[PDB]
Amino acid sequence: IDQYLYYLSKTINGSGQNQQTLKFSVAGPSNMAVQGRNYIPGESYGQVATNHQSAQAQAQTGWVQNQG
Amino acid sequence: NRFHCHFSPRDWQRLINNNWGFGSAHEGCLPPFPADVFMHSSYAHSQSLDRLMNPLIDQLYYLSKTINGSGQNQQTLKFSVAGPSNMAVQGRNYIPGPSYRQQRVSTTVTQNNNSEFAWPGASSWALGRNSLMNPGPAMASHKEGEDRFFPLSGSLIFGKQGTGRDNVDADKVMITNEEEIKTTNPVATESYGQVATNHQSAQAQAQTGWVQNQGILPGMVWQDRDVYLQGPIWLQKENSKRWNPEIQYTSNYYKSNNVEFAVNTEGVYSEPRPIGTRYLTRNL
Amino acid sequence: YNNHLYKQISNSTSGGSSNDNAYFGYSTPWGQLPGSAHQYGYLTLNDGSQAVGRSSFYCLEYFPSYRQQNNNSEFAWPGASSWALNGRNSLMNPGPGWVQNQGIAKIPHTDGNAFNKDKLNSF
Amino acid sequence: YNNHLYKQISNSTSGGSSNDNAYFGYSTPWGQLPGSAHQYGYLTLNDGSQAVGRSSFYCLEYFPSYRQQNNNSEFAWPGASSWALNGRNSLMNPGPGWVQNQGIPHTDGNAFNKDKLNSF
Amino acid sequence: NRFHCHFSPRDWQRLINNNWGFGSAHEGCLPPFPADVFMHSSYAHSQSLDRLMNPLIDQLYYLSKTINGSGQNQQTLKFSVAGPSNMAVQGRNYIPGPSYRQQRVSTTVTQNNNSEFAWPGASSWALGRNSLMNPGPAMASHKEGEDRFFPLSGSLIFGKQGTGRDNVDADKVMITNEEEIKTTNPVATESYGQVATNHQSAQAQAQTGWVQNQGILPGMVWQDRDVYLQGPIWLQKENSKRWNPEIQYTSNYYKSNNVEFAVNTEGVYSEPRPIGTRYLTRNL
Amino acid sequence: IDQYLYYLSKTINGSGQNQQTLKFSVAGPSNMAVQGRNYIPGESYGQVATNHQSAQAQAQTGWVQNQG
Amino acid sequence: EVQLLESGGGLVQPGGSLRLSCAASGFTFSNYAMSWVRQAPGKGLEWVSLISGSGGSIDYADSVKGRFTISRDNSKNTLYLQMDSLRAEDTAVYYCSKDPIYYDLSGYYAGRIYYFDYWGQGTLVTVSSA
Amino acid sequence: EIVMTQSPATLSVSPGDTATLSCRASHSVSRDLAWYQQKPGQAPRLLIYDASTRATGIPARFSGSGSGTEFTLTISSLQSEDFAVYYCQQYINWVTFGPGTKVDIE
Repeated sequence: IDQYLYYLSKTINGSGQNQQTLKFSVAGPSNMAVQGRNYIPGESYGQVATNHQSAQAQAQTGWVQNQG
Repeated sequence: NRFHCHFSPRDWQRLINNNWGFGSAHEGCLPPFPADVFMHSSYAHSQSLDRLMNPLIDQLYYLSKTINGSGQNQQTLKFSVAGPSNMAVQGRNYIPGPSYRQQRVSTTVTQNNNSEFAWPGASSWALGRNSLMNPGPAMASHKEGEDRFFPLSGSLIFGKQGTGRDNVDADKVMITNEEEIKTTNPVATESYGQVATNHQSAQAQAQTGWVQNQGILPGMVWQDRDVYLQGPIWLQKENSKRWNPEIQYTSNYYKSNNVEFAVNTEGVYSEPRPIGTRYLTRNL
Repeated sequence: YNNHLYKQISNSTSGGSSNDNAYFGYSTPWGQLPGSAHQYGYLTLNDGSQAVGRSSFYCLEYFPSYRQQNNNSEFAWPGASSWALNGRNSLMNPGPGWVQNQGIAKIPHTDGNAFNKDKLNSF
Repeated sequence: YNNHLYKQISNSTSGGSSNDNAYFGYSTPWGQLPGSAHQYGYLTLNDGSQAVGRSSFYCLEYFPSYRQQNNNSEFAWPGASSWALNGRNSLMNPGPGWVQNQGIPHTDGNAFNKDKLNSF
Repeated sequence: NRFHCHFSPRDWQRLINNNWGFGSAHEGCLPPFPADVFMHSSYAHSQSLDRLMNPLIDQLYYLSKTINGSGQNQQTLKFSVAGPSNMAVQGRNYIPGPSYRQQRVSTTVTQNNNSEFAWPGASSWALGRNSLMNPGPAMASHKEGEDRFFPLSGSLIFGKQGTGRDNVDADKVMITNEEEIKTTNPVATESYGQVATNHQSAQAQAQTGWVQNQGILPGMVWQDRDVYLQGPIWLQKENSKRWNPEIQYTSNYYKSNNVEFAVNTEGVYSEPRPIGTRYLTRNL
Repeated sequence: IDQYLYYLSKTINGSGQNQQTLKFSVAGPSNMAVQGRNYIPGESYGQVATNHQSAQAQAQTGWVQNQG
Repeated sequence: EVQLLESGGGLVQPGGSLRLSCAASGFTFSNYAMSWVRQAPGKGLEWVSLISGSGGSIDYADSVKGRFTISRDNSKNTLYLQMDSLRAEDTAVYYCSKDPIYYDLSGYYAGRIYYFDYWGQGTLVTVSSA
Repeated sequence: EIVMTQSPATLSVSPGDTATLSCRASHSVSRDLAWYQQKPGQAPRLLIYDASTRATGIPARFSGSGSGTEFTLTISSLQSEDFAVYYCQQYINWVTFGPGTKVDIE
């Protein structure tokens, strides 16, 4: 069964210049990593965004070594 | 297990305007419109967490100046009173809630970086499998006065009636935002704050670093995420003394081709926009 | 106080100029209503010196670590631990690889924790 | 009726002839809710063929003298007594210097698929 | 004897949004705002009087054609069924309320006649004195789609805070319009209808004329004039089955220098705009 | 005592071409005829507007010889 | 009904700056996005700049960038345009225009503007030395 | 900077005749477009938006068509009420207008 919720599937149409786009997809048994969840757990714990993206800057992430 | 099963749009409105309060989110739920055949805090704070002070009265001291002037060997310790002239430094009993930062996307595509960062730049947690953090801890969607930015996986996204399954356009989906909870929660796309990363000395300047994720600390307070007419499920009267009129959820009076939350010419019922319940207000 | 008047006070009324210190509120003649370690006045929601439509006006007549930091440099503000809320930095005062920060008065109500028509001005 | 559907009808779905006859409403599968001397349907507020915010949608699944007027001319509609409401003329029918007129409703005075099933 | 004496703007909001119902209008009333020291159907119809019919079903016959076609000696009588295709001619049990016509004025000044017609061109009654007709019988202010026009003496005009006594500009006053009552009431600036002025014959065409004023006829139904937060004075819960959400009275979300219905920096309380009582809707 | 209701005092600033304006004034003991009144009586009964004024056409009225 | 009305535009020497304003009425001004568009005397139409809803998002055409600044006051239902450092190339009739799409707090401003729903009778601006 | 191209530079037709107006787009604009008529000494007015939908209160004799690069505006039963320059807009990327086509009457 699919969710009624969407995630951000694609941010570009392809390779080239000035390809930015926003495409969305239903999250379902096809892709289970992206589904919305009510509860989270309490190796690195995960990743978080370190900066604001823009045309100049790429999206950067960082490793969460501890969490409360 | 969705609200529009039990509530009509008018019944939902009757609830959210007059009241302060009252499992995987899969499909196959009872239809929102009865003719189809199929196969909690509800208010927005009127005050911010940092502004709870009396604006007319001074307080406690803070460190105003570490140097008398420019030059060599200018070290000094000067103190000031915290008061209305500088509100940033005052002492406070409570602090905003936890944060786990989301990447920030723009509805204007040319503002976005030209690369595929949808899964690469998203926040996630490991369980040896990576799971996207969605929607994640409750955090305000954007700063006050900002309307084009939204968190990468921070908020819920509903599709409009008729929207396809895969790679649909931005217009087709409806993205909810939770600006209302910004008064007591950190913005989803911003750092929680700054900390000191070293011990200063004469030879080394005080160094700081950003906090991308902040767990529960004693003294934090926060608002949970809002429920929507379309959202999952699992009265308190409005007592306010506020003098000026509230924000209410209403339907615009202006000629249009169709009536919102009604069927169209081909018989298809649709829900035009996401309706959450935060309209009335409370003092913080 | 205030010559028996309710008077809008704002950031710019006092000269303002700083975003972190921007405020909006009301001052009242007095000495459900809006513990800060200090005349009665209160602050409500703001954007800069302007007020957002969600702001409230009240007529009273109608009744774990977060690391904390001498070098010859100015580091009072630039070297301070702070938390940001809605684009406004706020000093952490008093407050609670290297782990700089590790997580676990009235409490805020939240989810978790000759005849004339002019009024008389002469008193 | 309507294959179990509530369907929007209006002046446009009929072709949109003229201003006096423009309307907006809903046709119901049926046969507090909205005596006209006649399937159940109803009309609501309209502006031309469009509807305004006050237009209501009801889901039934949720339960003196006024002078009146042969010449070789067409005087049926032109030469007829009428009254105007919101800029639309209506025949006075039946209804109640020369004095051509004389005066004396609730109102103040008087596999799994998420799509709905279309197979029946 | 004014509503804002007894009601705050917030309390007024609770009244008009949730409920279907609940001496020369001189100055000297208790101040709207408590700190100053000083010296009924609340709903709008969701149907219009002319539209009460079932749209899908025919009725009774009317006279469709008085001549076969172009030519001479073409006199004939044809009839047709009153039905959905032509809704203007159907038989109706009730007709709209009375009217006494007002002169029309535009808020765009250049399309107003260049002459002084305030007193000369005004409707009035005589009792050897001539009294202006103000506001007059209850009538709609304008046709749907023309908001700029207002009856010369038809509506209640309130002044803004600080408005002077004499010859103020159009932006120093507040003009109320009874838009809601149009469903059952004739437009104040339009004729009530037409009547026959003669007997037609082979030697005379059918001649009609405009009715500029109409008194009570059996079978009229009408709405009274709305009351306002400011206006003079001398509960019923909503039972509606309406599916889609109502129109409500709401405050605006945008940032502004001053909060509506509050004091400014000098301490001056003001009422930005007039508030009618009619938001919820009933069937007719 | 004045009324709190305003009436339309002036439709032109002065004599001339293109003088259109709209001015308003408190109804008061100075001008009683223009005060808003709650009740009306049951010679001609009065006058009514017979046309829409415009830039082209002047305001016209006519007498009401009978009223109900 | 919707009514867009543009205020003063005149004659300004090159390098001079003048301000334009548009008084909107008949609709909820705060909800929609407003845009200025330009038509040179013999030339066709050219979009200039847009401001949306609250005014959080502002964009300009590459022609006007850095010279022009757009702003709105929702309190007074007015749209403004501040022309700075004008050239002789910047003289045309100016139009106040309206976005069809409706904006409320529970949602985000659409990334781009759509077709122009309504228009005002444009005010003219000549930039010359005379 | 999608460049729009109005195919007839001008046009002349008699009343009662259909008139086929068309413009082209430098890149795909998919059902995002509009049509305006500007009469002399007036502001433009929306005729058609998207590819084909008629604005409120527009006569039914105006009709749009086309997707992607090439589009078409057709005026059925042309009258004398219609003398105007006609423009086409794109609301893809940053808005750009076509140069216009003047419909002249015989």
